[PDB]
Amino acid sequence: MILLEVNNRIIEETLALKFENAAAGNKPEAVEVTFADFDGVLYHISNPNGDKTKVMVSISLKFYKELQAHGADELLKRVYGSYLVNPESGYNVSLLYDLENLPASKDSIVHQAGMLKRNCFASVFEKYFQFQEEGKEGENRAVIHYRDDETMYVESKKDRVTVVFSTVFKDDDDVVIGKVFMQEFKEGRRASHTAPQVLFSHREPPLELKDTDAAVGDNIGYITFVLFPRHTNASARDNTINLIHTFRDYLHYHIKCSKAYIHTRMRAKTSDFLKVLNRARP
Amino acid sequence: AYHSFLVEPISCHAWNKDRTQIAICPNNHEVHIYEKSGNKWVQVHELKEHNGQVTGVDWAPDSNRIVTCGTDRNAYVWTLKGRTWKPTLVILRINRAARCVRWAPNEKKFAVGSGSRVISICYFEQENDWWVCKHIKKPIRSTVLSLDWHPNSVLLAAGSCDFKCRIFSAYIKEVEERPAPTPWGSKMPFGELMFESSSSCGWVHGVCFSANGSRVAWVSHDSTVCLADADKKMAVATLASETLPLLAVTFITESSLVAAGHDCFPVLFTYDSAAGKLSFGGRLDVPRGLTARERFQNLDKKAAGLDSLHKNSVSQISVLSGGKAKCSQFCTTGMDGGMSIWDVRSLESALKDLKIV
Amino acid sequence: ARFRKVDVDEYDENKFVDAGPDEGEVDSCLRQGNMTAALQAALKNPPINTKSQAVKDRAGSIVLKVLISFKANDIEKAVQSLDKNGVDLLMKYIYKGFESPSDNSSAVLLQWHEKALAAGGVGSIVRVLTARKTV
Amino acid sequence: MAGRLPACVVDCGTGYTKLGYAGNTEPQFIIPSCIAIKEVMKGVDDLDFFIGDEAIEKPTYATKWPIRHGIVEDWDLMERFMEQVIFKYLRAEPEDHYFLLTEPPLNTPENREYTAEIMFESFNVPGLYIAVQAVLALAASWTSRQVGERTLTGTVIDSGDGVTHVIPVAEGYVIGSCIKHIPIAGRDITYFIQQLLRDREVGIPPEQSLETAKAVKERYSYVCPDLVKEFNKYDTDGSKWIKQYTGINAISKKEFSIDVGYERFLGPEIFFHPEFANPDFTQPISEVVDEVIQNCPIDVRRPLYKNIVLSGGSTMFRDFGRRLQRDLKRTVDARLKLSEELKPKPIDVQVITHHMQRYAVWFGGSMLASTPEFYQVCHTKKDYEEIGPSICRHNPVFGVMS
Amino acid sequence: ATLRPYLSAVRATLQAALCLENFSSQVVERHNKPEVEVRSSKELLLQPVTISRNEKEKVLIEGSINSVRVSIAVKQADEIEKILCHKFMRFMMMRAENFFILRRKPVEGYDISFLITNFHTEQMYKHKLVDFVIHFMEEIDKEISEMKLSVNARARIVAEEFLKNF
Amino acid sequence: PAYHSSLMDPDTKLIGNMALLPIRSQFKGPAPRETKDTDIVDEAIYYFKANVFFKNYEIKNEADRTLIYITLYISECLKKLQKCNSKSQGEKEMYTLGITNFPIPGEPGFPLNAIYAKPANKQEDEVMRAYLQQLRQETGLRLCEKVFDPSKWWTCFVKRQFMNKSLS
Amino acid sequence: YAQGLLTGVVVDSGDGVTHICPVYEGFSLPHLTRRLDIAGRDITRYLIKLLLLRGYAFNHSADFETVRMIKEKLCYVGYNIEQEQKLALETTVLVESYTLPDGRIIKVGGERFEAPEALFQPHLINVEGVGVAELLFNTIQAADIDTRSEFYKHIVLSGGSTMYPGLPSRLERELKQLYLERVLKGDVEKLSKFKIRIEDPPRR
Ligand SMILES: Nc1ncnc2c1ncn2[C@@H]1O[C@H](COP(=O)(O)OP(=O)(O)O)[C@@H](O)[C@H]1O
Ligand SMILES: Nc1ncnc2c1ncn2[C@@H]1O[C@H](COP(=O)(O)OP(=O)(O)O)[C@@H](O)[C@H]1O
Ligand SMILES: [Ca+2]
Repeated sequence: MILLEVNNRIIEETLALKFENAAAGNKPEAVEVTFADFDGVLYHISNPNGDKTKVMVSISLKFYKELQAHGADELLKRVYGSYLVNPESGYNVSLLYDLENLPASKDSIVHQAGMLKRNCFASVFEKYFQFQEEGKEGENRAVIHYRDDETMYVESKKDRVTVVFSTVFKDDDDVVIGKVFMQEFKEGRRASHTAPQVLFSHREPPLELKDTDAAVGDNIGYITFVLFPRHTNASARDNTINLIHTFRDYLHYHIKCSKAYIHTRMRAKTSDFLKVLNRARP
Repeated sequence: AYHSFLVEPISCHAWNKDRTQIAICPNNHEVHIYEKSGNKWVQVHELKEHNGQVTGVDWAPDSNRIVTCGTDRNAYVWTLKGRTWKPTLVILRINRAARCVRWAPNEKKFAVGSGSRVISICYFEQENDWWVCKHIKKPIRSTVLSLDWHPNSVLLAAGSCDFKCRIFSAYIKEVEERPAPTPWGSKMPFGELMFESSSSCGWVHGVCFSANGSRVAWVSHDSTVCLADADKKMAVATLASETLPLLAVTFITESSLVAAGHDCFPVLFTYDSAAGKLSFGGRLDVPRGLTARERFQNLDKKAAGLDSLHKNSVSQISVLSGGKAKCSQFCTTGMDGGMSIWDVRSLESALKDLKIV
Repeated sequence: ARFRKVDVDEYDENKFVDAGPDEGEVDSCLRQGNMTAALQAALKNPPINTKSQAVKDRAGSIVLKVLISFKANDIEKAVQSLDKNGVDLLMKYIYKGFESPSDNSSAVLLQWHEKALAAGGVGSIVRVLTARKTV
Repeated sequence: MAGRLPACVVDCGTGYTKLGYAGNTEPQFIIPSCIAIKEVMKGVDDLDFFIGDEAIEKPTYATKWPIRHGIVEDWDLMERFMEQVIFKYLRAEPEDHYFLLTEPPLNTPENREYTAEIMFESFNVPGLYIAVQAVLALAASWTSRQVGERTLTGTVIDSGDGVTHVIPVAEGYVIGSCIKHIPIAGRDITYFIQQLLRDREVGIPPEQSLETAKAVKERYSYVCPDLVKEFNKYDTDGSKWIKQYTGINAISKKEFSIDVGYERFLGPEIFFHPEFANPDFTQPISEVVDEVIQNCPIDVRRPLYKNIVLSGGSTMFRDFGRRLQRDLKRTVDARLKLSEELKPKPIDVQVITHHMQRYAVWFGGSMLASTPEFYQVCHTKKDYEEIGPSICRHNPVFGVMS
Repeated sequence: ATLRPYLSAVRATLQAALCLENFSSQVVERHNKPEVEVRSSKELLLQPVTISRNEKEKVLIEGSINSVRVSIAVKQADEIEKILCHKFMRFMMMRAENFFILRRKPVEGYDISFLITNFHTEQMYKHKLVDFVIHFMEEIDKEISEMKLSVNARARIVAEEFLKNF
Repeated sequence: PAYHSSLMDPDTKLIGNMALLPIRSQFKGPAPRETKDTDIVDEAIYYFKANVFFKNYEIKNEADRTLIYITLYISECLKKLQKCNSKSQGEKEMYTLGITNFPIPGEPGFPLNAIYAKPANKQEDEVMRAYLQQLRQETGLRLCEKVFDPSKWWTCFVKRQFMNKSLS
Repeated sequence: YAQGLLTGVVVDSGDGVTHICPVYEGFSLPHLTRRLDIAGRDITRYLIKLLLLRGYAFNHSADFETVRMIKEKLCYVGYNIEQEQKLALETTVLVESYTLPDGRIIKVGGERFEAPEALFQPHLINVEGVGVAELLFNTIQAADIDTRSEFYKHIVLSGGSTMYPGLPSRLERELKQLYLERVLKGDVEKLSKFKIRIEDPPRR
């Protein structure tokens, strides 16, 4: 697995099992599940008021208000329609499935439910893609604190939309490994001349943000993605979003798997060394 | 002629009067005695008493008593009662590991060098019925690694980690007679320091007295072999080696020494009495014979990468026959667990260039 | 616990207890380009007895200055012009040199080690480790 | 750190791996402990692998089982396995979640360091705790209505597929020197039922003989009190004891139907009568438990008899515990008979059974990792960095006293 | 051009230093300790020597009557090599009990250290240990380079896989 | 453990070390006359399906030896009774196989010669041979009004050997 | 008696208790005699705790004998704890293998000298008072200022818990330290004249 998956398996598999049983005609079993997703996301699937014929799926994001100021509510409503109900206390968005009133094809809803998180992030990107497509420049950028100490900046310009990530490398040595990966992103057009341009700035943020309360420090790194109309138009929009909103975690995921790969190399070499050593015995 | 008794070290060894039995310590708290049966070796005895590793073993030829010392601070005299060896404790009065032990030629006393920076001279009393000892302390500053008695059973040579080779009087007027004068000195009261090497280099791993005792030799960790000549006002000949440190040395004539060590093979040294110079006589273990059987075996076949018999450091060497005046056969034991028997005349034949004495 | 802080061993009564070449003479040879000569002079009267590190680092530098001033292809011959005591002292100096790597001085010093080793054998190195009084 | 995010709980067994978040009653995923790879790695070949079910039938990949006898045998494979457990299934940002992993008793201290080297140095987790399976199984029994006092002193009867273990535990710490293994377990019950079906039923595709056996076992088997009286039931009223099992032929894609009878109670019986199937082992499980408890310290060989707990698929069998308690009590009583004859206070023998037995270990782990105490005993990233992986050698037991 | 000359000097020094023997403690009744570690008897310690290839690469060899300590300064050209080397040396030190001649920690100023005692020279051919140390120095440089190429190769594939999907 | 017989009595008679247990039968033989509703042949048949799986059997009474013999025989009857297409046909197989002379204690072929005492003289040899035959008769006669349905649940054991021994 | 002594101090440590019995040219002196509530059982118990922090959990009752055997075979007294700790943290020379009764092999290192340190630092195992050395010291200093030197140069160990390699050496160093601080008030100058020879008989 190179690219991170977009959908949440716990959600889909939980709803599928319940839908499969409601269709078979079995008495509904109670469901109570708490789980998470990347970036501080907390979920809750349960039976509101103990009614086993109802299954609620709720998501909690510490930064939901910021996404709300950028069309999150409207977008979630277009997608989920009547499945979207008043948010369960402690969460920002709640989907309610009536096991007694399910659609003929329970497939697209199970799929859309699995993308609750992704759909919560969707609007901020759509809003700024639209700006670029309407030549509306000068619009204040979106500032999303997707993690306690990380920030994403979205901004629309005349011919391009930029997404900036201010990420942290808790592990000091993870910065060094990260730079190797960032260098490759930087020269990426050498393999896809049409793909987004990618910049990287070690301790300091891009100059446009040097006047804001942006973070500075040895374990901080800034990555900028420059998206073009071919990526922000109505035809590529969704794929572009599924990719871009996973980037941050994609970078860190690969930094870690890389360290796991080096471990296998170290086991093989240390192992070989032990044989030579033992081979020195009479 | 090499034989492998084991693969771990032979810490120390000792042969009886007839060279019919060899006592070895296999990196243990024990001493195994091997006897030869036909052309094979057979273990006949197993002396278990020490509670630590055995570091020295010496066999008094006529009385047939074996003495041992170990890291357990103890020493034991073994007597053969019928078919089994029985140990008798000898309190050395030391608080550190014993390192070496040698019976005096007269078998009336034995000496133990230890980590207590002292040498314990032990003798028996036929009144209280046990062993006692006097300590030779000054001016020893470190662990005593080796000993060798002078033929008069009084003068005693010692090598220490304080980089010195010394000769002391171990005279015990309760078992022997006032000793006769020697070029080393006329005054030999107990503990008297007769001679002390001059140098602050290398632990002295081994010391040996020539057959008549007028010469003393020792090998140090700084890869030098030395010889002090009492007939030449105790002048000292020194020879610096181009190879690794020697750990054992012995005279094979009044003017020839054979030594071995970390290089893993015996070498010959000769002394020029007139020039007072030590010279490298060459390697003795060199990798087609004179006899039919030999020519056959020595013929090469078709087809531890070391070109020496021993595969690890040789730590001890002893004269098997011919004494130290005209040695004919000598023995080597080492950290590889091997024991090799070398024949002086064979070496002379196979090495036309060899020049002894 | 305060009483265990002091190392009483420091005062035990059973513990063991153990002026350089001519700067001008060397420079004179170097300037005239007589390398071998400069070396033999530099390997003279080493500070084996002075307890001063300054005097020792001085003899070391004079020696190092000569070794570095040598041409790779001329090291052998020079080394072969020394007697055994010379080679031992040389080796002791080559080792002293490794402790002060500079503008590739160790590249040539390794050439010196190679030749010094060929002349004095591993025995000469052993005597560097065994020295109580050294350069 | 005890925060808004629940800890991750991963229980890696020999056959299946249970994973999910602390607090939940069932695992969120239960997958085969296997990883399928391709077979000098370059680029990202190390990432081309699958795990669990996705890894069992993969046409162009070779299926490997990193775990044998409950212990990691291939660390490279275990490490990659964890990558998906975290980033693909749990979907947990590993730096925000404390982790609770499990280990069989007897797992070496070195292995704990190897495990920590992975969790802290590859995945940079903030906290790690390695709990021993048996202890968690004890903690799991605290859910039963039979117990009113929490305790980590008991006898754990763990039976998976390979071997069954009788593990005595005293105050949270397994008494390793007194463990005993039994050459009878899941695979022995399956192979046996296989023969019974062969010597009678026809239609079972010889290629799916094992499948059918393992299926019938966990769908119809159980433990009866008396073999003859039972054989007397199936024969007198066979119309209300003989069940049917229809299955799918592989090649023909056709449903064949066989009868299920005597094997129903004969399968599980081998626990109490090993001689039925194993020519080398003949100790009834009731005897082995007794033996183990008798070998333990005198002062603890009573709290043990009173708290016998079950864990593993092989203990799901209806009446397994009841039969175990009965037999063990007949033994212990018979013995104290010859003492009065040849008046020791009677021995209370109790075998606990509960609803969370299939995944007792993960359940216990999930319940313990969702408490404040868990966060106190876990070793932190900071402690790992300042003291070293040796701190993970010991994991303080908790959950009882307070 | 400077590799072989460097390793040759180091190999010869190792032969000189690896001439050990069993030595019971002189300071502690019935103890046996590696003198180069405890250093409680100055006369048992040999002169520390160094072999350097340049300002960065070097080997410190400390001998004593019954043990030798060997510390190596590994070549680290840039940051990725520095961190790979540190992780690799840490990796081996953690497994020191299996790699019985390794110190659990390097001597201050070095990346990795060995502690070879008389028991080791008694149980293994000393010339094979010397071979191992030299072999070790060469092989770690090679492994570090391969690790470096790996991280770069996987990084390129990772950047493309992501970029090519837009 | 295994299922044992409870028919042993202080007055029960012996033939070798096998219990000469009463059997409600008509066939000729030294078997005593049984007045009760159940005899050793009943027990053997009742406990068969269970006992056949055991490999170890403690002998507690001379009656157990008698029970063990009938048990081992029941299996034999199953061998034949298997390939039979009628209860009446099997009724003749039990008669035919009942008269067939199987080995007895003391002879090679008889498993368990270490457990069963052999006949001490010619009389015992004849009496024991007869008691055994009479048992093989009544047993085989009761085994038919069972195995047949007016059964694979009796045929399945055909491959199982009690104590891993066989009369064949 | 054995050593031909009439007056001296006997330090005795067994499986259950430690006594410091001073004796003057004839018989004991119950007034000076002292006791240390730390001995064999205590060290063995402590080893068990130490091995637990190492990943080996031995039951206190079920395995007591096994851990006792490990103690007798591998434990010893440290001379300079700071130096011992460095050998344990930085190297592996202290690590020894030990085969348990069931065949499993465990590795024992620093705990080898750590368990017996309890004798010198009771607090380590939650016991009050000073260590055996300090106790011995006080016992002697609290006696006839005329028979002191006689005592010091005649200290004799007895009992199973006194066989730990290095014990005699540790005692001496500790006493020398106690003397340098509490009898010479830092005057290192006159330490060399202080005589202490702790007899370690080959028949303890
Ligand atoms: N309900 C059940 N009744 C009896 N046996 C079962 C049941 N469920 C599972 N089993 C058996 O439990 C055993 C589980 O073995 P294993 O694959 O090792 O699982 P795990 O690794 O989780 O312990 C198998 O023999 C399986 O057939
Ligand atoms: N070699 C040894 N090193 C340390 N302790 C030992 C050794 N041998 C025995 N012990 C311990 O000494 C104690 C037994 O000594 P002993 O004097 O017989 O006890 P006691 O005097 O109370 O009967 C036990 O704790 C035993 O484990
Ligand atoms: Ca498990």
